[PDB]
Amino acid sequence: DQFRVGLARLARGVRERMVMGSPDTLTPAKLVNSRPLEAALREFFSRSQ
Amino acid sequence: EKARDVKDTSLRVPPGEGGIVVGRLRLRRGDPGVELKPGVREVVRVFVA
Amino acid sequence: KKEVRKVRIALASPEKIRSWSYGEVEKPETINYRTLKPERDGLFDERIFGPIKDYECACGKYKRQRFEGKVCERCGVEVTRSIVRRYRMGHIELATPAAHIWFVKDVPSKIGTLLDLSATELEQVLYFNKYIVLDPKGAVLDGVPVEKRQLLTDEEYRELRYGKQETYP
Amino acid sequence: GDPPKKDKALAYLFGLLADPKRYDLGEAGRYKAEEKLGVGLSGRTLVR
Amino acid sequence: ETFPIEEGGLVLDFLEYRIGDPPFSQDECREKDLTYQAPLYARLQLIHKDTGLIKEDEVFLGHLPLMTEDGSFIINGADRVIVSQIHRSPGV
Amino acid sequence: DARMGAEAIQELLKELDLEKLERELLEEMKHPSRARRAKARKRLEVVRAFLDSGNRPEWMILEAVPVLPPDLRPMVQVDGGRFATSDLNDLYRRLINRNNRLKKLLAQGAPEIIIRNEKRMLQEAVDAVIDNGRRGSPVTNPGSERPLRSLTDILSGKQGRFRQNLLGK
Amino acid sequence: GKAQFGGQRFGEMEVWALEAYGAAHTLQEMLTIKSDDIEGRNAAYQAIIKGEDVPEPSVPESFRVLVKELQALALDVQTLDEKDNPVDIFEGLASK
Amino acid sequence: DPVRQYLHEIGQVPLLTLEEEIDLARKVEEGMEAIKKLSEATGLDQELIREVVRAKILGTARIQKIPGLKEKPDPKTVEEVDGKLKSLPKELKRYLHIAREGEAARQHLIEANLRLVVSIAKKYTGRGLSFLDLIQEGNQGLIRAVEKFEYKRRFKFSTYATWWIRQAINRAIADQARTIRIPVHMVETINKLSRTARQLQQELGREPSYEEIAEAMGPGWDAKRVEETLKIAQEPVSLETPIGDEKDSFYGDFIPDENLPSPVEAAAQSLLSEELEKALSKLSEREAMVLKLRKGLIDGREHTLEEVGAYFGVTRERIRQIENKALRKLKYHESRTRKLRDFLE
DNA sequence: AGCACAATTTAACACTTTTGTCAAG
DNA sequence: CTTGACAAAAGTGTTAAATTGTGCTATACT
Ligand SMILES: [Zn+2]
Repeated sequence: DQFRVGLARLARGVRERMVMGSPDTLTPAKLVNSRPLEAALREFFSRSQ
Repeated sequence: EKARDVKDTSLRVPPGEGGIVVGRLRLRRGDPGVELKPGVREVVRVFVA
Repeated sequence: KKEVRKVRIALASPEKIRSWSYGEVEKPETINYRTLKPERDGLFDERIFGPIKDYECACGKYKRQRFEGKVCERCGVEVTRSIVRRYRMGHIELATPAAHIWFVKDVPSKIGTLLDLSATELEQVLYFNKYIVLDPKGAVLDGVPVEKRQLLTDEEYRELRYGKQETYP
Repeated sequence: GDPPKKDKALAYLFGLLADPKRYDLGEAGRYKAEEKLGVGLSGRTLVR
Repeated sequence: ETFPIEEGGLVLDFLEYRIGDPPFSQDECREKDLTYQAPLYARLQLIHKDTGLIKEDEVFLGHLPLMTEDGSFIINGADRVIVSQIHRSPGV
Repeated sequence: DARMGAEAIQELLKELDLEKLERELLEEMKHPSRARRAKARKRLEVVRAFLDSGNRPEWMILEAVPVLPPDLRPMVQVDGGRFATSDLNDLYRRLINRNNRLKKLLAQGAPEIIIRNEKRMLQEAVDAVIDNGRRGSPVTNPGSERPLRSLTDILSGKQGRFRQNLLGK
Repeated sequence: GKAQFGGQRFGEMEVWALEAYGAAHTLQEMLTIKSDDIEGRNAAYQAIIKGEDVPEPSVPESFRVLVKELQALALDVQTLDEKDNPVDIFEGLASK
Repeated sequence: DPVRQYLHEIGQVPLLTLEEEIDLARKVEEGMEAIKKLSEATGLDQELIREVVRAKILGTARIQKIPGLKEKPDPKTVEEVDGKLKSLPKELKRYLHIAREGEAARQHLIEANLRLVVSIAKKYTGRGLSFLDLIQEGNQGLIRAVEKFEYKRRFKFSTYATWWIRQAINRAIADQARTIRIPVHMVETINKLSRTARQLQQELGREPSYEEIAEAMGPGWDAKRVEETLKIAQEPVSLETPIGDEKDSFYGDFIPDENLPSPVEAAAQSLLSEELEKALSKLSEREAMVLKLRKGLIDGREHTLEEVGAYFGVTRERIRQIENKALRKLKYHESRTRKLRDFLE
């Protein structure tokens, strides 16, 4: 449940890092992010009920 | 006795937990497989049984 | 010096509040990222809110009880105990005059029944979503001349002050 | 808030119902509710 | 569910996710004040709706905590537990 | 004169005649209908409160900002190397930020639109530093969760200073 | 808690319990000397260490906080004395 | 509602196409040059009469009445400038209207591009500003890009504005977000470093190390320079942050008060202040009253040997030996009474 | 997100003064 | 209780190195 929402939170961060920079060929490596997902999971794995 | 630069800091033992030392665990900044807080030096977690 | 048997509470005025303050804190900088000392205008400022160290002023031009109460002329810090930092207040000179939400959203709605208005309508006003009338100056409105203690809208106000006009592309 | 555009209600409201990715009606919900009311709902959606 | 991530546009899709190998055993974590977590790699492909650029690359997600044998996890050296949540089943 | 927001309210609240309204309401009290009569009662209660306390209602619209002393909500470091700050601090911060930027826009000659935008953000920030969340969704620490505890938020509640500290400690 | 090394709570129920019996000074110490009051708690240790009786408190210091706290809302905190007259809550402090 | 507010306020006024746009910019520049033209009329600075236009334009009494307790008041430093150029022939009095209409047109074009500025700040969220803030400062960036724009260059103002909006926003970031003031360049380098880290994390399939992350940063980048400033970067911590898992505990309530000396210290200190007074009386009327002046016991400020010797009439040498002997002479009384032998910390 | 540059602050450093001290008076 | 002599600690001043605060960037982009 937290993997999905915490992934979507990165889905938007993906769609945003697209509309700019160098649209020609950007490896998905520069497109994807870590923190928006990672911290989102750790959130549930620590501060949840 | 002069007032020396450095003053005592060192961590004593709680009022009511009298134990015996068992685990001697030291973690120095600059050792393999240990990443400490950003700008902190060696730590220690001692066990008292 | 006198037995305290009584304590009142009442409203305060901009003047009285100006008096309570020792200066106007401006800059958002709480404290420096380096010296961690009260900034020039910092919220935690030691210049007008009194010393963090008893009798020791900021720079240290006066470091002891010897010179008591004498205002520092260099760094601008009155020599005294660090206790004053827990009492001596401060203030902020608000650019445009602003109200207090309490009297507004309160159950009896102080300002509202005061001036004889309603929570909703007065709300639109105070929060700058809706104009209100003060001395209409003979201004007509839809056959009924607008009068004081009345409410207007973004359009009509212009249509009165700047006049009405239509556009035809 | 947003203007009553004819394309905004084509996207939003859609995303709230026929969209299995924004509406996950649990396999149970798509299952349990399926056998009471007498119907065949396919996806985890509401509409199609 | 969260894929493909779309936007002349971008069709970035999902392919796989590499199951990480625990960096530090459940012991090391308990004595390092570290969470028992493993890097979860992810493999995907970035394509364009026009350019037809099929450019593929294995990216990376983060570190996912792992469960012990008994059913409790390790969080910053302190082992924690994930209990169960109750509510009326979805439906009508 | 359509003036909107706190400014206008300040002017009209200033113009008020306590006495005249008093007599008017007194006569309004003799109205046979329970409506006008009740209204006159419940309204005049306020005016009366002002007439007696001798406090002027315009004070409700405040130009200054009574800023609590620094040491009453400090920022102090603890063991481990990181600092710690009160909620009211960041609140006061947002307050002065909007307050200053507003001035920046004023002398600048900026158009009416931007003016109303910031001039209103002033009322919302200021009132947020007094009671945070009694009007509109409360403001929380940037990007996280817990709503900043304002002045009125420290007083009320079961943990209010009147209880957790002064009626028991 | 025993962690931070501190005393128990005297919260309102306890206060009332004291008011019941009628122990005044016992309640005083609670609200001031034995708890918070600045010069009071010190004058206590002073007295007891010197083998005498502790003076009666004045400023609870929590209340002193409340004063300026209210003042932040533009609430004039007017403290009167025995007949409708000024009183300086904060000793010689904010007197400007 | 403040959110919908601005959106519905700007959505009231339309945009501007090439026609209106080019025209407006031309109007503004014409008003500007008109001011420079009238700047030689009475000899008034181009900026002076410029703001003097504001007096009757974007407010009558509200522009100069309260920029603090003091500014340029309507009757004094304004009125003599309003009714000064007020008597000049046609060839002058016309530039007045040129400046009026130019000045208005400025604000106009701004309002026109506002529907852009807001749509700009949309990407820059998460900076510790929920929309409206970001938008405000962006509006300032617009005001800048406005007076600096040049229509003559045949460039769409939407291009020139954006580069300035992004500026006034990315600037407002460092001057707002972190509770502790963090200078611009600091944050700049922060974002640089964090970018490199958040980048090579996926590259190496794990987190970096202060040595390898600073490696790709440049020269002089060791484990220290990154880990050091890393501390600075970290913002303070809300005292309302709940401790433990139960709904009671507060963060702030968990902090001690060492600011004021504890009662035990009140008596500990007041004890020494006395015990040193009684063990002092065994000194000669000179070597005692002098033994206080060197410790800052007398006037609270310390009195150097040079001055003490001037106070007793003796020499910078005599007082020196006086202190020595007087002191150890007390050391005998201490080592024989054990009254003060504590306080050794 | 990144940059050149002016504005101050801080740091390095050159050298005078003060204060503390040694030996003899 | 004291004199001349003199190391170390302390002081007054200039300059170098470092830190900090501002202004701009123009395809167009609402
Ligand atoms: Zn000073």
